[PDB]
Amino acid sequence: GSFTYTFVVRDENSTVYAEVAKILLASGQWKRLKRDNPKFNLMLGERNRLPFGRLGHEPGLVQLVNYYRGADKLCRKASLVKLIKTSPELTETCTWFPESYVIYPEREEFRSSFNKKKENEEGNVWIAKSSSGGILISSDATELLDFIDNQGQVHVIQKYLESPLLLEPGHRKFDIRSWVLVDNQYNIYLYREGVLRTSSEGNEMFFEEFNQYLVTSLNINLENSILCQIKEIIRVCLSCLEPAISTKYLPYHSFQLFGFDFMVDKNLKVWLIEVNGAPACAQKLYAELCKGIVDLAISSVFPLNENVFIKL
Ligand SMILES: Nc1ncnc2c1ncn2[C@@H]1O[C@H](COP(=O)(O)OP(=O)(O)O)[C@@H](O)[C@H]1O
Ligand SMILES: [Mg+2]
Ligand SMILES: [Mg+2]
Ligand SMILES: [Mg+2]
Repeated sequence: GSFTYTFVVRDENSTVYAEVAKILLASGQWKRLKRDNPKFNLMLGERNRLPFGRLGHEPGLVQLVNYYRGADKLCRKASLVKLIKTSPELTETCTWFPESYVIYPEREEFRSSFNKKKENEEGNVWIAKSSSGGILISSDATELLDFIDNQGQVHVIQKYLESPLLLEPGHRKFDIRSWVLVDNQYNIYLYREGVLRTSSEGNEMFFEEFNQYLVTSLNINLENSILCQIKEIIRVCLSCLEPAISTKYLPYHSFQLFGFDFMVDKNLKVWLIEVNGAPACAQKLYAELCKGIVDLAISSVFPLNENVFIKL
């Protein structure tokens, strides 16, 4: 026992891996090195284009990284579509994902699906969204398709939620931000603490005070409706990704923290918005969280001398 693991940091802008590098030395079993020192057990790397090529080569050196190469395939708005449209065991069972299309600055099935709604009298309000980049919430197809060419960024038109479930007082809108960790073995872990971001119609609601509104103002509960469904979309998007990201054969390990973003309507339904690959958190959590990313994700590979997570 009593080993001394190494590690480097190639992303300092990251507040989440800034807090871990702190808890890391917080056990004196670790030691940071130079940004370009190959001799590492762990690498807290950059948000974009991480050099997964120089990993696994050092002999007798096992390396864990905080990103799963290719999980951008779930974090790219665009790619998020291609992925669900492709996936057979999903495209059918997919009722929680706004019909979206990627217009090449497709666009065909767009209008074709736009008319069918204009000709059946019903909501026909969409929203234009950028890949990694501006947005627009229109109803005139052409007033959009002719607006994604002025951007030249390849966007995605998505069904806008006309009937959102609001909050009282203030009668404001909101979205929930989950937090999922996936270690080297591939065990999903949902951090019990989520967070609501709201506006005027903003604050920051927490699962405790939020579950309040869902009963003493409403007729239901936080897990008897929402959590049940969230714990599914998540489980499904990841299980559909497992094949293209499994490091089961590469010469190194990797884990990652994802940030799911959902929306609920008056019908009480839950929809998925986006998934974040390098999501940050809330200042009242950076502590209880970052400790998990080391308890569950890190020390699971590199041992040490010696209720917050759900495994889907
Ligand atoms: N499909 C949608 N329907 C209704 N509202 C949406 C939809 N997608 C996103 N939103 C709203 O947009 C907000 C998020 O904007 P955001 O994604 O943070 O812009 P950006 O991606 O540039 O940071 C959320 O609060 C949510 O209410
Ligand atoms: Mg990887
Ligand atoms: Mg990560
Ligand atoms: Mg192991």
